[PDB]
Amino acid sequence: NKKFLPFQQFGRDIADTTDAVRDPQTLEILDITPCSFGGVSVITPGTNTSNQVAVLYQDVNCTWRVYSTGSNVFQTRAGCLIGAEHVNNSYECDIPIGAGICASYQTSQSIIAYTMSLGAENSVAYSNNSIAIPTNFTISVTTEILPVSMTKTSVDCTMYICGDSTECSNLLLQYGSFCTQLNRALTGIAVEQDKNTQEVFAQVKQIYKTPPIKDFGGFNF
Amino acid sequence: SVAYSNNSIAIPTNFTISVTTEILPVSMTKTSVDCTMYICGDSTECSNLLLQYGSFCTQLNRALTGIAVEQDKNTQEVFAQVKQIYKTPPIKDFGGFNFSQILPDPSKPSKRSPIEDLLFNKVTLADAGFIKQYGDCLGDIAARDLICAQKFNGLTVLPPLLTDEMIAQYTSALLAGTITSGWTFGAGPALQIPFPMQMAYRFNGIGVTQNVLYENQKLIANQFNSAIGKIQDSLSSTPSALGKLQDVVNQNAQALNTLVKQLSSNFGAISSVLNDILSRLDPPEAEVQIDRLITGRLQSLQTYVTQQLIRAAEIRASANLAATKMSECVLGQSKRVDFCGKGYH
Amino acid sequence: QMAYRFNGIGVTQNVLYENQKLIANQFNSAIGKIQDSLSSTPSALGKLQDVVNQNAQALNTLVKQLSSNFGAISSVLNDILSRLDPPEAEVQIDRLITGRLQSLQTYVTQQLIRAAEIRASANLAATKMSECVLGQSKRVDFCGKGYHLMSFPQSAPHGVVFLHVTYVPAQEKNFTTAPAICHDGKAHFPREGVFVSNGTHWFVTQRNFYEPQIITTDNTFVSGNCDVVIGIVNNTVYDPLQPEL
Ligand SMILES: *[C@@H]1O[C@H](CO)[C@@H](O[C@@H]2O[C@H](CO)[C@@H](O)[C@H](O)[C@H]2NC(C)=O)[C@H](O)[C@H]1NC(C)=O
Ligand SMILES: *[C@@H]1O[C@H](CO)[C@@H](O[C@@H]2O[C@H](CO)[C@@H](O)[C@H](O)[C@H]2NC(C)=O)[C@H](O)[C@H]1NC(C)=O
Ligand SMILES: *[C@@H]1O[C@H](CO)[C@@H](O[C@@H]2O[C@H](CO)[C@@H](O)[C@H](O)[C@H]2NC(C)=O)[C@H](O)[C@H]1NC(C)=O
Ligand SMILES: *[C@@H]1O[C@H](CO)[C@@H](O[C@@H]2O[C@H](CO)[C@@H](O)[C@H](O)[C@H]2NC(C)=O)[C@H](O)[C@H]1NC(C)=O
Ligand SMILES: *[C@@H]1O[C@H](CO)[C@@H](O[C@@H]2O[C@H](CO)[C@@H](O)[C@H](O)[C@H]2NC(C)=O)[C@H](O)[C@H]1NC(C)=O
Ligand SMILES: *[C@@H]1O[C@H](CO)[C@@H](O)[C@H](O)[C@H]1NC(C)=O
Ligand SMILES: *[C@@H]1O[C@H](CO)[C@@H](O)[C@H](O)[C@H]1NC(C)=O
Ligand SMILES: *[C@@H]1O[C@H](CO)[C@@H](O)[C@H](O)[C@H]1NC(C)=O
Repeated sequence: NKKFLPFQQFGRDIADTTDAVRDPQTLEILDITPCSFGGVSVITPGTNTSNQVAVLYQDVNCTWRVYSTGSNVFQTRAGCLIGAEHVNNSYECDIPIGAGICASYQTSQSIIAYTMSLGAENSVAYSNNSIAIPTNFTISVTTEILPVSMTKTSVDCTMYICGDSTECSNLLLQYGSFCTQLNRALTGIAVEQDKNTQEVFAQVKQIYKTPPIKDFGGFNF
Repeated sequence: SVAYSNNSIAIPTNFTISVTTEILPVSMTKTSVDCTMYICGDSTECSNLLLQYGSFCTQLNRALTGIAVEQDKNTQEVFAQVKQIYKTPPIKDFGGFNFSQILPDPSKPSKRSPIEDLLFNKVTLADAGFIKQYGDCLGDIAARDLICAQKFNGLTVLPPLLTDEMIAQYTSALLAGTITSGWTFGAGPALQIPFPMQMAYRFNGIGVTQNVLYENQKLIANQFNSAIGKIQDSLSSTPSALGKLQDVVNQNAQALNTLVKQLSSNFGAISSVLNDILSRLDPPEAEVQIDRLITGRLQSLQTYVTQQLIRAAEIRASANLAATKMSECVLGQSKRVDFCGKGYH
Repeated sequence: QMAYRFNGIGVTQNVLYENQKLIANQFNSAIGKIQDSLSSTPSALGKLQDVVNQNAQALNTLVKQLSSNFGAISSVLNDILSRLDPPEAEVQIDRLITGRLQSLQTYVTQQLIRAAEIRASANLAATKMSECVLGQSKRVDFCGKGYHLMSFPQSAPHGVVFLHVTYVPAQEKNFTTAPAICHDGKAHFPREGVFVSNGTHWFVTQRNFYEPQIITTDNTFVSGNCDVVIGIVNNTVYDPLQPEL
């Protein structure tokens, strides 16, 4: 629908690519559009488990620009899923697809697709004069795992870039400060790792020793 | 100026029940990048030259995949704290306290609360969905759609794992659990208690005897209801209330559009157009110019991924703060000053 | 000490002293199950393993990126220097130098971002050490699921493991409750607990463990008359002084 001025032959977009052209024989304006379009994801279990896959076409509404069509075609809000059988049950999420849809390899085995379950349904018996009070208790022990430090690294720039080459080293002498800056950043990281470990573990400065008699009223450590 | 004296004390004779809002970003948009489409779009010569670089987009896509997984992890950590979808009772008699502006509305298909409906209307996303077909980008060339330009240059937006309906379900479960059981469902089984008795427990928590609550129950319920209504009025009136969430959306859109606009950079080559270079030059000088363009566009992608990583670190800090606030202000009563609003929580 | 922590989570210490053997057995059994759980699952130490794997992958990616030509005729310094004189060679060497310097800069930038994330994790771990190991925390879910009693640290490669010991209520029972009790034209409120009824008789118990007691004047306090409290229930409040007279 573009109307070119008579001195114009090509049209360009914001990315400076030619998206419109005037045909030189019949002086009509033609839009130019790239052929390739649309995100593609592949869904697999382990290759040690099976070689079956499911392919998600993120910009295809199957209700085609697909590689192949199988017996199982399921349309999600994350795209058109091909190769997975849709079931009506809700499970926990195994392989996340997106928009509330997950995938799994279940039982004569195939890839299934389902809506993820958020949890078990519950209803509290609320009343304006009723209370629930526990009669017992459970002593529970749970684990929490937190990273504290990572590995400290150092880099020889001349060894990495110009390994045992004098001509390369002499040409690399024109940069210098960039490698000093990289090693400054890595040295800061390396000092920070030991600081992290000290701040987590060296809180108390008295090395307390446990008593030799381990009678703690029945509690055992 | 405080009227200090060595034998004078000031003691309040009344109180106001105040409700205030705190808005925290939790997740940002998940993106994926095709290097071959962005740098060498439908050019086989450029693709064969980009094979010599190769692993840098594997590194970039590893970083972007880590960000995209972290966004769903952030949303799960904030909202899926309890794996028990509690339901509100059908009889909404809570001693005069009314939660209709925060409880789900069954007359809507989204099953959102009125306040949540106002918030979802007041944050404008950059897309009405996540499926933009090739046909409607081909048939709407004259509109010059920014999403169509991004997707033709290999930039796609991945949908979140949890939909807004599932997030509203988690929020409704947390609200129902709080209203019916106090802080007990965040520590074990949900133990029911009448809501005035629960409010008396909170009053004892902030150091006020519970007879104050029981003797001013109607006034306290009226103050709570009025403050909840004023929250709706203030959010619907102020246009810059959801500025943090809108800034997250705008920053992601601006970064993708900057990536699209940077394809016009010559980077020291004779042209920024691969087809214009390949139409005029033989493969040697074409290789020189295309290598310049490849280095420049790879630098643009690396800059985008680095800034996305820094923004994702900031968003992860905000999501950790939101998860901590959910645990310590929704699932319990907090003694920490100003952690859960101004005043005694 | 564990009775002090029970007092911290709002349970009277006689509950602990009367169930000490059961509490010690439950604690020993849970600590014993921790070892079995960690040995049974293989993805327990996934965070520490991902830290190690990410650092190894970054170094190996740096090693593999030396095969990139970066627009030069070869990625091999010796192959360039064997075929070309120094002026023609210097262009290719400069291309390789720019590309490899970019690779090192990318590695250092990603290491800085990862170090910021690890620093946030270590600050959280130090806070958890101070607030869960060196004290008893009132913050919900900061030191495990349930009402926090105490925590124990354990050293791990590139990290720390906390064993949070919590109190989880169990075996709840329905009761009829009331906000206040009217005895002599006065409203009576519980000092520390909650009024409950088993169907016929009214008691007062602590809120986190069922221990019913006779509603006395020592158990309650008086505020006002019986006309303002919604849901006040008629029952007798036993004064212990008057039987002694
Ligand atoms: C895929 O295409 C179908 C068919 O056009 C879309 O379904 C329509 O959706 C609109 C909007 O909700 C409804 O008004 C129509 O009644 C629907 N038609 C049918 C036949 O179902 C569907 O929404 C598209 N999917 C996506 C993700 O956009
Ligand atoms: C409170 O719970 C504990 C453990 O959950 C109960 O102790 C168990 O009691 C049964 C029946 O007497 C025994 O077979 C188990 O061996 C006991 N387990 C332990 C670890 O001691 C206890 O009976 C419960 N008490 C009440 C009043 O319900
Ligand atoms: C404590 O404050 C409340 C609210 O500010 C007061 O309630 C108001 O009282 C006036 C005068 O009787 C009424 O006109 C208003 O309608 C009341 N507001 C509400 C929300 O009920 C209350 O009187 C104050 N009490 C004391 C002892 O000062
Ligand atoms: C509620 O509790 C009261 C007091 O514990 C119970 O009354 C006692 O019941 C036992 C067994 O029937 C008798 O031996 C006592 O003499 C009763 N004491 C009094 C003061 O009456 C009562 O049975 C309980 N009711 C229910 C339904 O459990
Ligand atoms: C609680 O006890 C009081 C006192 O016995 C009851 O008040 C009596 O109510 C009746 C009926 O209205 C009157 O005829 C009496 O004169 C009242 N007596 C006094 C001293 O006020 C009250 O009704 C009882 N409440 C319940 C719920 O049983
Ligand atoms: C070019 O020639 C064709 C016939 O081959 C004719 O139809 C067309 O109009 C011509 N275009 C001009 C003269 O611009
Ligand atoms: C309390 O009563 C309700 C019914 O009103 C019931 O659903 C619930 O299981 C009861 N709680 C118990 C027995 O702990
Ligand atoms: C509880 O609800 C019942 C049923 O409507 C009512 O008769 C009673 O007065 C209510 N009690 C309180 C304290 O609200």
